[PDB]
Amino acid sequence: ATCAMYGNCGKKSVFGNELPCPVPRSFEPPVLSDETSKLLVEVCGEEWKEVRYACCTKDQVVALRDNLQKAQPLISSCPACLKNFNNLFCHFTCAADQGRFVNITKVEKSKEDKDIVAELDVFMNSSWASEFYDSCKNIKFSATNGYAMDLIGGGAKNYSQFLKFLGDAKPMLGGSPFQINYKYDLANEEKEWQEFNDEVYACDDAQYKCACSDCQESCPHLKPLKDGVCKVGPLPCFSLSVLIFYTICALFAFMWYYLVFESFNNETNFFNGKLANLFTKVGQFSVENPYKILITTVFSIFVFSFIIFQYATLETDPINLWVSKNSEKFKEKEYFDDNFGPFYRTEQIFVVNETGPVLSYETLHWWFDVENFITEELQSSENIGYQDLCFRPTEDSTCVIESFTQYFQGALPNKDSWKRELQECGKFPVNCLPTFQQPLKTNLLFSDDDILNAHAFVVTLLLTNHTQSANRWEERLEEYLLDLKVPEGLRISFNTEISLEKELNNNNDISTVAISYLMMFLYATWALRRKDGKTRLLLGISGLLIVLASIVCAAGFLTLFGLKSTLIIAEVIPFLILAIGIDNIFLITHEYDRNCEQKPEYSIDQKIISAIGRMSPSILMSLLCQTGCFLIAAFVTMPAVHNFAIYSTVSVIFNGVLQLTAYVSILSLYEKRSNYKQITSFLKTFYFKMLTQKRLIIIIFSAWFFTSLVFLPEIQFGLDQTLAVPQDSYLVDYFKDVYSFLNVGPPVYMVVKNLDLTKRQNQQKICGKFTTCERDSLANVLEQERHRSTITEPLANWLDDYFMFLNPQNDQCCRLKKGTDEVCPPSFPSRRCETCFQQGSWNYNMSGFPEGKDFMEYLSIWINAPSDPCPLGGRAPYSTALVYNETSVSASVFRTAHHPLRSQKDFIQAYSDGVRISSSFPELDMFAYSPFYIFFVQYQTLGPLTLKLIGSAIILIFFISSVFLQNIRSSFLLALVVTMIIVDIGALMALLGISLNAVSLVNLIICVGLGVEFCVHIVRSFTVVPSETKKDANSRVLYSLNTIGESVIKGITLTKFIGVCVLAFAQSKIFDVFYFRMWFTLIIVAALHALLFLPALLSLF
Ligand SMILES: C[C@@H]1CC[C@@]2(OC1)O[C@H]1C[C@H]3[C@@H]4CC=C5C[C@@H](OCCC(CO[C@H]6O[C@H](CO)[C@@H](O[C@H]7O[C@H](CO)[C@@H](O)[C@H](O)[C@H]7O)[C@H](O)[C@H]6O)CO[C@H]6O[C@H](CO)[C@@H](O[C@H]7O[C@H](CO)[C@@H](O)[C@H](O)[C@H]7O)[C@H](O)[C@H]6O)CC[C@]5(C)[C@H]4CC[C@]3(C)[C@H]1[C@@H]2C
Ligand SMILES: CC(C)CCC[C@@H](C)[C@H]1CC[C@H]2[C@@H]3CC=C4C[C@@H](OC(=O)CCC(=O)O)CC[C@]4(C)[C@H]3CC[C@]12C
Ligand SMILES: CC(C)CCC[C@@H](C)[C@H]1CC[C@H]2[C@@H]3CC=C4C[C@@H](OC(=O)CCC(=O)O)CC[C@]4(C)[C@H]3CC[C@]12C
Ligand SMILES: CC(C)[C@@H](C)/C=C/[C@@H](C)[C@H]1CC[C@H]2C3=CC=C4C[C@@H](O)CC[C@]4(C)[C@H]3CC[C@]12C
Ligand SMILES: *[C@@H]1O[C@H](CO)[C@@H](O[C@@H]2O[C@H](CO)[C@@H](O)[C@H](O)[C@H]2NC(C)=O)[C@H](O)[C@H]1NC(C)=O
Ligand SMILES: *[C@@H]1O[C@H](CO)[C@@H](O[C@@H]2O[C@H](CO)[C@@H](O)[C@H](O)[C@H]2NC(C)=O)[C@H](O)[C@H]1NC(C)=O
Ligand SMILES: *[C@@H]1O[C@H](CO)[C@@H](O[C@@H]2O[C@H](CO)[C@@H](O)[C@H](O)[C@H]2NC(C)=O)[C@H](O)[C@H]1NC(C)=O
Ligand SMILES: *[C@@H]1O[C@H](CO)[C@@H](O[C@@H]2O[C@H](CO)[C@@H](O)[C@H](O)[C@H]2NC(C)=O)[C@H](O)[C@H]1NC(C)=O
Repeated sequence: ATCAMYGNCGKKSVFGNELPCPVPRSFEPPVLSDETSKLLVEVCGEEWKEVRYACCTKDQVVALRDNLQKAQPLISSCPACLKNFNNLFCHFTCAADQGRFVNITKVEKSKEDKDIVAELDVFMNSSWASEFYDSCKNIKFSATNGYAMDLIGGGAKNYSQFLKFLGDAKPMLGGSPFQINYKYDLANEEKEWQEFNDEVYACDDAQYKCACSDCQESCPHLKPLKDGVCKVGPLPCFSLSVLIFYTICALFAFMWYYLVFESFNNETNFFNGKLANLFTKVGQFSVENPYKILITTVFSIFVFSFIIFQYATLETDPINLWVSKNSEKFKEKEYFDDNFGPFYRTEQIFVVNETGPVLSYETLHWWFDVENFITEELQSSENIGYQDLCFRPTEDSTCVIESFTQYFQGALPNKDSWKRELQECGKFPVNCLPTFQQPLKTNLLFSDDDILNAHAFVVTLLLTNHTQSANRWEERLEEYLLDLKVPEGLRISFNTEISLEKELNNNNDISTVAISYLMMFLYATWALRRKDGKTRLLLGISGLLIVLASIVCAAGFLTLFGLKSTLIIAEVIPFLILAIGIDNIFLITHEYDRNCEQKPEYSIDQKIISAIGRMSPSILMSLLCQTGCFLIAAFVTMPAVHNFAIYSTVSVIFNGVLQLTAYVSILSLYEKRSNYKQITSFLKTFYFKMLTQKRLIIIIFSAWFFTSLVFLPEIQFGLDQTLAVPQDSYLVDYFKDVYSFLNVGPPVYMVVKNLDLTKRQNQQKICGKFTTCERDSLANVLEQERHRSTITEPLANWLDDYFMFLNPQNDQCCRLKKGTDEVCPPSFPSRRCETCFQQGSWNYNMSGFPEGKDFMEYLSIWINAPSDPCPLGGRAPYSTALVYNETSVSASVFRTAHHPLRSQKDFIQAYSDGVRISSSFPELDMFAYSPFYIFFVQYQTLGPLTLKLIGSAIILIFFISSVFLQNIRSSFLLALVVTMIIVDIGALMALLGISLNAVSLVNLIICVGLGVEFCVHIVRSFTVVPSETKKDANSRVLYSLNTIGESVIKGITLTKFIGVCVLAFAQSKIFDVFYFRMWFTLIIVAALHALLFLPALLSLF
């Protein structure tokens, strides 16, 4: 047909490539020969089997075939790109209608005085070019670690300039000998020349499908964007729901403006009475035999104090007092540890220049002399150094130090060229290798990639020895770094593996405990004095000693079963039990004084027993409400706070028994012997007058509750690490640095279990680099979940490395002695061994990959490869990432990483991604594991949990109140007040900055217990009244306050005030933030509700 090009007339210059001979557009080439037809179908494709009058000869096709092989390896990953590439250069040289879309701009003379072409012009549809560029745009070269466009396209980012590179005349560098120009626009009104248009194949094509790694389109777009996790609008979703609820509530109010029990009572009444007879009998038994029960108490406490002193007194460590040993994250940790070995122990050192850069010859010279000392000649007491515990990648390899010193291999560089050398090594780590032969990322070494302007560099040391010997060395390193004399301006902050455990069990706040104890003995004596001003010091002493006998009994009774209490939480029980324990002393003693005031016919023995039998249900309900609240708080699974609820539950029970039995006897003896002679309101009228405004108080307090129900969703989550460690420690500085100067994240592992990996079906579920495999494979999904999730850094797939290792192109990798299956020795650099797979036995669509028994035959030589000849050896990188027994690969690990994680909110968000992603593969047994996951397993279900525990506690309070008060209406009011205190404190939790942990969730569950003590006494007096008193509501409530109101203010109210105040001053901030602000806000909030609100509500019950 019409050909503008045909045949070769000779080379343009000596040794130059032969150039084709130009021909007129009317030239008609003869019919093709038999050999040409065979070549065209093979070299180009079967689609050319029909062409008769081609425009190319035998020399042209063989030359074309030779040239095409040049670029075949680069673009062989994606068959679509390869198919398109061949088509463009096949039609351009052999298409019958070559002249239709080809024009000769310039023709030059050859050596043989025969004209040859020097420049050419072609025209094609822009759609064709756009598709062609798209197919080969995202091809990735295995060895270059970058897009293949750099090698073939020269980094071209536009389709227009991509063809330009191909058309560039660069014969010296192997380019096209003659310039080629491509036109993307042609208004061919004349239509003399026809534009070049032909079929275009994209990676999505079924026939020419390409892997996800090759092109974006083939990757899984099945990424349903999870929604609803965050808030909606400018306010939280729940708050908007509440706000509309108030609006509709107001509209209803606007419309308002315009406009058998007897059987239960009898049974309960008999039950209530039976308790009174039971309790008075106990008092008679105790009072009638004072010495008998006093000797037993003294003897018993000595028996129990013996157990705690020697038999059992233990503490714990971070992984035993903050993680439940039954959770799923701890069953996974044990499995990973058993097979793939425990994670490395990590020591980190930060060298920080607060202002300005760090790297200077003075600082660099100084550090080189203190990093060659830690890692070479520290020699802990047992003469074990870092060289006996450090992590060695192989059997014989210098162990890993992740420091910038490794760029120079521990050789102090010269004073002149150190700046340029460091920049070059950082910019291109491949050109600056450490002694253990692996590139060091600049993010793991410096705060920022600028290097020279970095504010701090990080030194990491890895210990693969977990015996107690490694602990001994870390003691020496901790001591060495503390006393190190850094230059002026610089700073150091480090965290050895054992630093956390040492500092947690270091705070000793027992001094302040003895001060709170001293204050309450002072106050108790003052508040227990007689109406005449006389003081009874002995009674006050018994109050303090009686509570101690409860704590010691609990710590001795409970330690028998094997419970261990933490040092941190063993300093909090004394305040809690004493605040609750001493409450019943004043009520019994004070009420006893009243009985002496009137009706003195009874004697001391008869008066006290009457005092005990009268408020016994009031005391009994306090004990039963201080064990349900604590027992419900024992459902928290953190061992540190689960043992705190069990320890307090037993202490409260023992304190009650040792008060209605042992203190009653003591009181009788003290009063009988003393034989006191029979005894012969500012700020109240003002307060009493205030209660006259029933509606003003209710409206104000009601508004406070409702405005505090739209701030609950503003409460944060998580416990800050800096709080736990005591102040002035070296870990407060460290945790501050990790949040600002570290640019790497924990290395999440993706363990896969019970997978065959020997049948081709299973391998396709982890493929990430081949075409015929599944699209939802593990490698493809994890590749896509890198722009939206927290797991960003690339995945280390050992299965794709294994198959690449068998590639015949990498001949050196899989050398096998010819004629045998034995491995070619490394000392055999001769033609005595060949590749495992021949040229035609390996294809990118898994046509000849190992299967069945053959899979484990070659896996035993890849995982033992030296890795020196070619980088695809597997002995060094993936030695410990497999658990195989020459018949299966039962387990395996794929390593990834998170991003910096610079906050407590990112730690919780990251943990969610690990759980979310591990549940995206229903066909696998995958589970992700990172070192920090076990410590954040509580916040996943802390939302529903806190509602259930608090909701359960309020329900329990209502149930017991109805049984004792014998009045449903009164009980409901008490439950309504208690739930009003909890909500109010919850909103104040957001403002004060307290978060929601398992430590501040138990504190909020025992607030209902403490919040019922204030109100239970007021409510009961309202229900039960003397006959002489009027039955009108105002009279009864006024009667109640005048009777038991004083004891609440001088007792339950003020006593807790003294205890909490002392707890504010402490070294650890965990006591100041959680156990003080929570228990100090409760008293103020509960005091207002109990005194100002509750009587107003009762009067209008
Ligand atoms: C909080 C902390 C922080 C995080 C942390 O813990 C927690 O995380 C933890 C995780 C840890 C690492 C994990 C596991 C290893 C493997 C081991 O590794 C064997 C060493 C070999 C590694 O081989 C290959 O390593 C990579 C694959 O593994 C390959 O890269 C890619 O692999 C995939 C691509 O396919 C994709 O994944 C990516 O594209 C890319 O990743 C890489 O290219 C290739 O080198 C070294 O091989 C050499 O072999 C010959 C020498 O022997 C050399 O030959 C020569 O001989 C003379 C030399 O004498 C010369 O001068 C001649 O000129 C020359 O001819 C030859 O050139 C050279 O290759 C070395 C230790 C290390 C790094 C650990 C260190 C410590 C951590 C970073 C911890 C760390 C502390
Ligand atoms: C009741 C009182 C005494 C508090 C008890 C719990 C604390 C000791 C917890 C609360 C949050 C924990 C921290 C949460 C996050 C991390 C990151 C994580 O760091 C790792 O690299 C993992 C180390 C490992 O796997 O052991 C574990 C340590 C640390 C600081 C934890 C140490 C122990 C902390 C401070
Ligand atoms: C009768 C009781 C239940 C009322 C008083 C409950 C309070 C203890 C408040 C104070 C702050 C509230 C929390 C503030 C924020 C949220 C939003 C949301 O938190 C989540 O993390 C949702 C997702 C998840 O559960 O992981 C679910 C409710 C929760 C935990 C709230 C539950 C109820 C809390 C604990
Ligand atoms: C591997 C890198 C260096 C990249 C840039 C090189 C690719 C080579 C192998 C490719 C790119 C474009 C190809 C190319 C361009 C155009 C022509 C004109 C033609 O009618 C015969 C084939 C010929 C001569 C081929 C030869 C092989 C070339 C030059
Ligand atoms: C830490 O950074 C500060 C700020 O750059 C350094 O202080 C400067 O040091 C240079 C010489 O290195 C002096 O010329 C400047 O006068 C210093 N002050 C300022 C404000 O720039 C300090 O040297 C750095 N630390 C160390 C150990 O050198
Ligand atoms: C951790 O290091 C210690 C000390 O090097 C190892 O224990 C030593 O083992 C050698 C070899 O059996 C003995 O000769 C030494 O006497 C041991 N020293 C001590 C102090 O016990 C220990 O084996 C290492 N742990 C691991 C898991 O490799
Ligand atoms: C893709 O996989 C096939 C599977 O065998 C490879 O081999 C081809 O198999 C088909 C089976 O119908 C034959 O028709 C082809 O002739 C085979 N290809 C040959 C002999 O080259 C194939 O090589 C793989 N690669 C592709 C399709 O590009
Ligand atoms: C080699 O390991 C494989 C693990 O895949 C063993 O085969 C499995 O063993 C477990 C435990 O007994 C069984 O529950 C599985 O049914 C076995 N078959 C599988 C997982 O396909 C195999 O027995 C081991 N070989 C030897 C000699 O111990």
